[PDB]
Amino acid sequence: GIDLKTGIKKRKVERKEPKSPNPYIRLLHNAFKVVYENTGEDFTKVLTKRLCLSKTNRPVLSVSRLAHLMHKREDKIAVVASTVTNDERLVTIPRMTICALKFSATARSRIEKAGGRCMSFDELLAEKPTGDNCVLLQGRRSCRAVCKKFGSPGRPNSHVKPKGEHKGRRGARGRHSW
Amino acid sequence: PTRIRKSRKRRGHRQMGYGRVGGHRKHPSGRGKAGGLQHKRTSFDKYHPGYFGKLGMRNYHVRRNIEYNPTINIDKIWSLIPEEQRDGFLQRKSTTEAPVVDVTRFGFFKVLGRGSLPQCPIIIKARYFSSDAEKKLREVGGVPLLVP
Amino acid sequence: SAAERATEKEKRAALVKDHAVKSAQVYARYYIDLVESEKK
Amino acid sequence: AMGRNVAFSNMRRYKCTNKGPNLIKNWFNQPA
Amino acid sequence: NPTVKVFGPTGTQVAELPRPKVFNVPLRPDIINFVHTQLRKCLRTPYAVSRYAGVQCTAHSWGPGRAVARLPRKHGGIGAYANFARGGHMAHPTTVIRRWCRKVNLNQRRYAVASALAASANAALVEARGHRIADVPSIPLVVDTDNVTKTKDALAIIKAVGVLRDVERCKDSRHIRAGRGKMRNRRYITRKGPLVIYNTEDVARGFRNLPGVDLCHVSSIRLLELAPGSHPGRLILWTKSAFASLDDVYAAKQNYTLPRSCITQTDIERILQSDAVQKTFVPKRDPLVIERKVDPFSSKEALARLDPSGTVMPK
Amino acid sequence: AKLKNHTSKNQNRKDHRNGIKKPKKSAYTSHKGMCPKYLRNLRRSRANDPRQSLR
Amino acid sequence: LNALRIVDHYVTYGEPTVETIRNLIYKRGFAKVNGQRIPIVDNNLIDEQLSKHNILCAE
RNA sequence: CCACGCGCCGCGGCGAGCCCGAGGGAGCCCCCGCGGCGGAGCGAGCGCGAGACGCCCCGGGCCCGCCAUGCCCCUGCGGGCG
Repeated sequence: GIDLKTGIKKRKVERKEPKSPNPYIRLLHNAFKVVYENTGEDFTKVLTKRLCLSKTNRPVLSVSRLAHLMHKREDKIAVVASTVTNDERLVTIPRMTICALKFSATARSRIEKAGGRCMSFDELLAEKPTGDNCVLLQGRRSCRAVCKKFGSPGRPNSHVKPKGEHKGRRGARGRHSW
Repeated sequence: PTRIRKSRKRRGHRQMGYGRVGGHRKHPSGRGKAGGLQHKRTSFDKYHPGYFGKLGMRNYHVRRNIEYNPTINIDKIWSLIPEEQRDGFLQRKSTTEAPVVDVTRFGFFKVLGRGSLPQCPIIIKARYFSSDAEKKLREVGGVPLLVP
Repeated sequence: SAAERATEKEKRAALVKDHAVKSAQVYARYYIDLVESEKK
Repeated sequence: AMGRNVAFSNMRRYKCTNKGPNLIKNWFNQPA
Repeated sequence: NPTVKVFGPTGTQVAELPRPKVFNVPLRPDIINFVHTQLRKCLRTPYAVSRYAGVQCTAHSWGPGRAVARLPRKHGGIGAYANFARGGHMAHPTTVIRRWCRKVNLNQRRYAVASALAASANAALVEARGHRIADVPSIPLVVDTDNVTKTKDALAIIKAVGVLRDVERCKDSRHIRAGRGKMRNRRYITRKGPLVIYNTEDVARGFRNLPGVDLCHVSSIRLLELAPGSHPGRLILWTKSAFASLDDVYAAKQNYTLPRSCITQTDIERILQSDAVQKTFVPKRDPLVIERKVDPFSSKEALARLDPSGTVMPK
Repeated sequence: AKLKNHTSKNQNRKDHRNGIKKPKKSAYTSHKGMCPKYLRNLRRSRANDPRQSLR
Repeated sequence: LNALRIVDHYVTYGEPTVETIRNLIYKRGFAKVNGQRIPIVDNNLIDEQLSKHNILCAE
């Protein structure tokens, strides 16, 4: 008969092991979990969690943003959590070393021509377990269009968008319409 | 699949997860989106503003092809050129043999400006040019020529 | 690396055990003081 | 998402199921 | 890459074929399952009940107050038009309007065909898939046969190259099947065994009859065949021409680049065995002793653990 | 049929289950409703010199 | 004390003599270290977590 | 239960892309295979059309349209700059 309810606020659900059936991805979290357990280095801790995220949560960090992100220090390796796909908007891309779970075929070519090395995550574990000279970056998770139409369009304090064509004057023209 | 579903687990649980006080009865409150301005006004308004009401001028039969206006941002104009020519056109610079991109044949009609063209002379050939676009293009050195 | 037990563990346990003895006696002297300190 | 944010459905109601001039078609005859 | 070894009908010919690259593609069991279950379901014949089944009879409900349960009834009063009634329509009738086929996008289907072939090259995977490969000398077994039209001359190649055990057990089973299957036109289950791939070298006439052997062209390698029962790991025998043309067939897809090789579990474990990351590991705090609680007053020792000076008080 | 009307009994428990949630910092100092002149002064001043969000 | 008066009906309270303080902390004393309820059977446990507040031993 | 419309969510492939469409192929599970969907919005329309930051997230600041308006001016109730 313990009233423990007042002290707590209920358990919180969080991924522990990536649910992806891809064997290669489970193997890497297991490795970053062995490394994290032995040494509590935070880079290793975020790495473990970023692999664990959902395929929607992990976003595309295209090379052009990557270059802008690393323009001051291209020497630093950048461990992007998800798929890097090159954007041809930036005609010339600088030398960069990026460790990513996946690289697009076009992307590989652009950083290879740029003299940069797209090293795989397994290579990262071999060289830098600690994340020395490594910055862990991720794309805008809010990039998704589904994130934009999330909410309660209608109520004035939303500033989001109704889903559909609508074609309706009622409610559309100002807070005084409707 | 048939074996893995919420429904199979609920067998053996009476009304099957639809409640006892009010069960799953046929079409409980309406068939269709009924109650637009009466019983279901609060749901329609809280989420779908603008369900009811005429607004725009009516074109009885629109000509879809005429309405089509693909528009290419003045950043992606350059990446239309492939890399066996992309490196050369940029490194050479030079007005005499300057690259000429015909966006008409690449599949767009009007150019817009949303970035920075790399600084190389270029003759764009398209159906129309956007004010922002031409202002940046002329400054980079490029000229916007209208295509037939 | 596994000398952690030799390093300040038997020694720290000894430090605490010995100083507990000295603390154990003075503390008792204060408790005895209350029976007469308030009484006088 | 029963209600809350849902789109308005663009589905015309199924027509002539029980009787009707065989509205439905199936593409099982395409391998042959 | 090490050239594979071509074995002649009796003994290896002096032929070495460079490993086609399809073999190094990662073995993903997950994708090779998803593509298979969908691909086999794709090939199904629709089953349903009659649309006019049960509704043919005529019943107007007897209705309440006549003491009959309320159900549509015939002239006498017999149960009709209900799932609980005998002869009634199954309330939810089965349907011929079902998604019999589950489509897969072309990249994914090609992915799996490669993944199975590369698992097949692993010898261990085939043994697990229940094939007696201990006899076969080198997998992938490229056996060079110019042409075989006689079953006996085909048996000859298979027996000499250590496939005899696999073929024998395929005939040995052939048991009658279990359950309603016998009456449904599938009376005998012959355990599946090796698969022979040919490129213009006719092996069709000689190898077709033998049980457990299936013959495919290199151009088309059907997943259902590459993995029997949605499990990757077939015993594969290759005519020389077919194995040579593997990397040639794999360049016919206009844009299919092979999927990038991943790393095996042992190699990632070797990376953690490597002193690089062993150096990064540092010992943490020693675990806190927990123990159980005993009354200090009862035992001199526990009183000593709690207070050394206090224990010596009795003298 | 005669029925119940309105009673707040139990409404308090429902609300205080995990309630009393602070309104959030983004609306603690939001620019909605502020003097129109104050807003133009703040934006024009910030742009010049140190907060040159400009180019 | 003001809080106690608000909820007095449930509780019970008094000044604790040194021997009550001793027997409770020696016979039923438990520790909240690391969020567990490790029993305090020996002097070392108090020192590991309470040395930084000068509580070297259970005495 | 099955179908198809929808809204999320978890995977798998790929990435400014992606797409076993109908079909065609001596092929059947294999090869080739468009419209489509995105990539740019806003405005009733004439139409006009986003750069400036930022690990992410939140704001802030800006830019695009629809509005008003002040100036300047070209090819001009047209363009520019606020």
